[PDB]
Amino acid sequence: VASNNKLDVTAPICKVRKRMGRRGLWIDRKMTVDEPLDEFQGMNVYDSVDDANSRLRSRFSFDRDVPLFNPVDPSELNQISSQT
Amino acid sequence: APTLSSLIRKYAQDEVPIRPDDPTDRDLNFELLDRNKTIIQALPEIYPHKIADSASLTELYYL
Amino acid sequence: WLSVDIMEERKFKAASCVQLAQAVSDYWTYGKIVCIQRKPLIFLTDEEIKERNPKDEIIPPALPTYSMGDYKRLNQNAEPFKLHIGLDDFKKEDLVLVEKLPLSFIFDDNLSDSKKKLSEYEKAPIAAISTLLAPPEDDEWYKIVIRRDPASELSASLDYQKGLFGAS
Amino acid sequence: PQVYGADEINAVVLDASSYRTKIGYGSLDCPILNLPSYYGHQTKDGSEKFIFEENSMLIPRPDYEIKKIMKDGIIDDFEGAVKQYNYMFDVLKLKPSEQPILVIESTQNEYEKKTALLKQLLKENKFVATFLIKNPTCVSFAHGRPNCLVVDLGHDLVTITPILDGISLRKQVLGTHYAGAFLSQQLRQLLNHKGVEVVPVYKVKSKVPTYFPDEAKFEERKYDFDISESFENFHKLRILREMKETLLQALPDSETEKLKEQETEEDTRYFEFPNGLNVPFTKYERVRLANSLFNPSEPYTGESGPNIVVEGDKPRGLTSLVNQALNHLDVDLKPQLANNIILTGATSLIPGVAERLNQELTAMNPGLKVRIHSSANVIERTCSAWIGGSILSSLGTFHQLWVSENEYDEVGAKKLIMDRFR
Amino acid sequence: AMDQEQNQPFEENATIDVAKLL
Amino acid sequence: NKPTPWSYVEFSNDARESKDGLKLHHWIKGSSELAKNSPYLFEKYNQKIQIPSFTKEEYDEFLKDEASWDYDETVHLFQLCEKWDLRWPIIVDRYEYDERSMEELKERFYKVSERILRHKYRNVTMDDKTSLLVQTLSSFDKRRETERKQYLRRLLSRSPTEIAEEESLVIEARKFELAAKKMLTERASL
Amino acid sequence: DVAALVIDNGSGMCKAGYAGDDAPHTVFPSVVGRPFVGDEAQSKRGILTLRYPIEHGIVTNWDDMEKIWHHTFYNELRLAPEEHPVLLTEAPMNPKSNREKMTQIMFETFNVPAFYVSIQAVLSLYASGRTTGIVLDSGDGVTHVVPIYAGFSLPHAILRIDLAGRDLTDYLMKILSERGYTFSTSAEREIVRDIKEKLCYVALDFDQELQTEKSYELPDGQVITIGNERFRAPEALFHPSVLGLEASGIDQTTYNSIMKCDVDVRKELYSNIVMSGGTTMFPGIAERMQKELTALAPSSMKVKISAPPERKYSVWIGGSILASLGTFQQMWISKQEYDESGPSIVHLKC
Ligand SMILES: Nc1ncnc2c1ncn2[C@@H]1O[C@H](COP(=O)(O)OP(=O)(O)OP(=O)(O)O)[C@@H](O)[C@H]1O
Ligand SMILES: Nc1ncnc2c1ncn2[C@@H]1O[C@H](COP(=O)(O)OP(=O)(O)OP(=O)(O)O)[C@@H](O)[C@H]1O
Ligand SMILES: [Mg+2]
Ligand SMILES: [Mg+2]
Repeated sequence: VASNNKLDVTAPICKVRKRMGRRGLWIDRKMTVDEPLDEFQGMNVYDSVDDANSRLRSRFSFDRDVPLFNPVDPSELNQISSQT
Repeated sequence: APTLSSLIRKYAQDEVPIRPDDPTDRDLNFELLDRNKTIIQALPEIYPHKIADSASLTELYYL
Repeated sequence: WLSVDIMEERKFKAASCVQLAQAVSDYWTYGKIVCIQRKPLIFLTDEEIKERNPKDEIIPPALPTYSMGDYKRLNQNAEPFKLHIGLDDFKKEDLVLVEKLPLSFIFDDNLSDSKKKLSEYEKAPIAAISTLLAPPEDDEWYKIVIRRDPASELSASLDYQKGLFGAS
Repeated sequence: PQVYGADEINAVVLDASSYRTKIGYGSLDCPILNLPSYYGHQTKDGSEKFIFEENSMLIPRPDYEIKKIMKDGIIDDFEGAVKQYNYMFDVLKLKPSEQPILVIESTQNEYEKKTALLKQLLKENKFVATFLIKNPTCVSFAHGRPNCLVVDLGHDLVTITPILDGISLRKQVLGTHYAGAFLSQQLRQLLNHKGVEVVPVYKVKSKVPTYFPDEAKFEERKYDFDISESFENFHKLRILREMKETLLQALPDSETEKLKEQETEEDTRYFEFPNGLNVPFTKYERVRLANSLFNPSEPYTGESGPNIVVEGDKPRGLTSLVNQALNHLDVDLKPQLANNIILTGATSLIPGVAERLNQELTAMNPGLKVRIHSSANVIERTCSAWIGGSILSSLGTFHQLWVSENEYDEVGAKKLIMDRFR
Repeated sequence: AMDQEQNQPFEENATIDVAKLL
Repeated sequence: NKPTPWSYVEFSNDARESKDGLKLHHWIKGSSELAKNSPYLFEKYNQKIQIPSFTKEEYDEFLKDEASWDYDETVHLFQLCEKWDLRWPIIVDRYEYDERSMEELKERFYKVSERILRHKYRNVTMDDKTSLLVQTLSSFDKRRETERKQYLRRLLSRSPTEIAEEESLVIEARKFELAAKKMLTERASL
Repeated sequence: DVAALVIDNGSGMCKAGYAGDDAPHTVFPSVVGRPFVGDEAQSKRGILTLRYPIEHGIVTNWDDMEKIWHHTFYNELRLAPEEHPVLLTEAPMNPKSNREKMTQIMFETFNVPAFYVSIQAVLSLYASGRTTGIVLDSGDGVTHVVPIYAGFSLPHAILRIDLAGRDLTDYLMKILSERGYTFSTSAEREIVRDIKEKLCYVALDFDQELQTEKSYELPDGQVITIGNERFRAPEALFHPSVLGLEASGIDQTTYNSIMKCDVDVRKELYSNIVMSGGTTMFPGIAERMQKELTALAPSSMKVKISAPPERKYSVWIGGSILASLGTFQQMWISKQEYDESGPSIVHLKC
């Protein structure tokens, strides 16, 4: 972990299973690297782009192919910042 | 030329984290080398492909 | 098994249907160019009625999990994905990878004794009372990684070509 | 070949949820019909006429009333419920005496209702096979996790039924009455305070947009007959449905901090009723309305949504309800249910409720990894129960549990069948 | 029973669809 | 080049108890001349967990063993354990005789009854192998577990600060772990 | 590659042709009379009684629909089924047993190498060149509304209407009878059908035109005069009260269906509304449908009806377009798949 010398194992190129299914064989996948996410008078609610983005961000935020960062660190439980 | 306050504010803005399963400029640089020198390994997602050497903290404390 | 099958089937069906819709849209814009080259029509005579991938063990993959709302934005690497691979060769390189991967979520372990798959939280004597003590999810997936052959790192004799002289 | 595949029997899967009933076939993926949990009634003529198709109810009729059936997840007005079931079977063109029927129902149900339902399904419709799987187990079947904590957020009842190894825990159910109906009544009384009068869709015949809060011009098409109050209420239910769909948004208890700022940003939205009155809604009102699910801070009695306790001093709210449900579980299996939380319910589509629910659960329950599982696809959230019913009916081994008409007669008493064969 | 219309506005009728597709 | 006709057929005996002829139609490949294929598949899995039972006569061997146990409670427990495939929380939840019965009390009573019956059943001909091995494990103890459950609850009830400190200690311990070799070499050189 | 055959089964008549063509080769009523097949059999009304193998989008009797495919295969198009893949159409919310039986019958009797079913309404939407939009499909027997999202018919949003061309034809029969001209003959009923084909047009508003004539000669030699039936009949489609049916009108059904869908799609769905079906090509339908929907629609969004001139065979045109596509060639149900997995394969890939 310290030495920056070259190692002989690369990052996971792809993730795949081999599952039989009623149609026939399948090879499921998730992305190895997470996407950057969110790549896309009083205003009426339908025309509100921000509200639609909020809907499409909350609806797709808990069953993603790759979970969020959500690190297991004691900073949150101590009510203080990770730096401090 | 950012001001002094701009620098002290930036370091408090956390840091973009690099996931363990992500190319980190420390890899095989893909199959640039010969195919005869490359081996394909299929591991379950549970187990780790790379492991770092370590010795039990009790051993370190005693030594 | 059937539940994973149903989820992946729904995702694959959505992907295939939206790909078909995009193909229709592309046809209606660039022109009959993407249409098939057509073949001659074999008309038969009245006498004849008087007597009277796309092929080979196909292995269709499945889409990643974003379902419907996010997917018309077409999160793609650079091109439409491969939703049908029936040639089955896999350039002859990935064929062994495909055929020798364990099938996942198998109902019957090929009649090998009886056996019983337990909950992963039941294997662990620890009760996983802490966040760090979480045992593996066990989603039955295989990661693929390429490695440098250990034999390649081994020392080998020098190989070269002699010039006019220098041999022996 | 190894029998990885499941065998499908063409068995119809029926549901009787609080707001909508979703019939469908065995091995398919989506329900064929989903009628709302209401049945019409007209008695203008000497005879009696029933209107059950969803579209045909919405039109005005001279003497017409709409009566609810699914009160709180338990079957009520069984005489009309069987008529609705028979009509729904007829529309689907189902063939009786050759198709098993799987019937889903809530965790809590009267024994007499189960007996009547099974007797009618086995002796009147002449169905060969039947079964009664509990709804939370069926939802767990839909999401594929056999060890999970189902947390429903439906229209009438919020139900949290722990499930161990694929079967529900009957005594561990926590039923709170603060649900979509609470939001409906609260937003109705907010509209009442602001003086806005919501008009039905059928009344509007010619209208023009008017963004001013004052009254707007809307030509009214007046019929000769008189319209019942229940008809108007059912029509207004739709408008509240889109208005809850669009306006609501929840934030993690930071409403008091940006209470002052929200008026400054002027981020208000407009909801255009069929009348045309584009009522402005300040972001504070929407945020409080959404958060009311998690803490019933409204002291106006909620318009017949009174104080309630588990299995129904202060209403607890969703997050503390989930915490209480987790606490009562034995420590042997508590992490297993904590790490697998399945959150169904159409009201989950409100943005931010699940995220802040996860935040509150992980903050108030330290050291226990709480990961909340939901569904990206809308059809999976809306009709998870029918998905589970379909997959259970398609399962091969499950077929040794069907309750037969001859078996029902030989056993006779429904008590023996219900306890063992469910 | 007659053919009303056609509309193959080939933005690219080049025979290489990726002439504009790419 | 024509496909094997698939045909819809009646099917039967998924080995349901009761011997009723529920016929549930399923689609099958080829003519079912092999109809009356009594091994309808899925009967292979009609496996039932076996638990030796006790009657009124055998309660004499069980007579010696706020408990207030009796014949009715024991037979109710055994019927519950036979119906539900020994899942302790579901057994205690579906239990309805009286509410004072706690998880470990049920577990201990079931284990001691099982071991006593089995020993009384290996008395004439000595038991070995698998059965002796189960007898061995069933030398349990109810006190240890309540201690285990109480300990687990106490750990789960700790304050956020203490558990955050524990997590930080584990993280720092692993961080110091990952660089043991370099530290050891430097210490040796020094 | 080969040429993919396309056959469309409508209630009024069957449509069949060839992939890539802009018009079907043959159009026959698909009526079966058991004592022949086709309109020639329909002519001999005496010994054999006419009957509809397909009715309300559901096959009443397969033993005549087999003759229907035999007639449309060997006597009208006259190709080789044993080598040519066949595409067929089917009404939505079709019971699964019918689809299983249809797939089994085709793959067994006809030995079709590749057979793929699809919703006729989404095929119609594949015409007019837009991926999304409500399809207000209305055949001779059944009216459908299918909010389509990238071709995937949103399963919860389909609504079914019993208002049909035959019902309004019977209403025309009744109003001609009350006018004083009774037409008992079925041929006379078809004459009335043609009469409402030509002169009937959709009124902008029922009451304004009501307070405000045309005559066509019957083929036998007598002229018939009708004054209010020109506009009364199209409004009967909007208001089924005169028909006596409890079903709602077209506008109310469309509004309910569009509101049942998701909110984020409704914006595009309103703008990309598509209409089809031979029943709804009545002149003046577009402006009335537009004005009523806009009256019931939110003011922020824009309503745009897109009535096409090719309504009568738009479903067949879309089906041929889809079949001619190269990417669609992978979707076909191959013979070996049907042999391996049985008829239940249709619900998995179609
Ligand atoms: N996007 C949405 N967000 C929030 N509420 C919605 C949304 N769409 C519809 N609703 C309303 O929220 C309620 C959710 O009812 P839902 O269909 O989930 O209940 P159900 O099927 O009767 O089952 P149960 O009440 O037993 O969970 C209904 O009143 C529905 O009209
Ligand atoms: N020129 C026309 N003028 C008026 N009505 C017409 C005209 N042409 C066709 N129709 C109506 O449309 C019907 C023709 O059938 P249509 O094409 O609408 O449905 P289909 O596709 O055959 O059937 P379905 O979709 O119900 O299976 C006629 O019976 C008539 O009601
Ligand atoms: Mg409900
Ligand atoms: Mg039609």
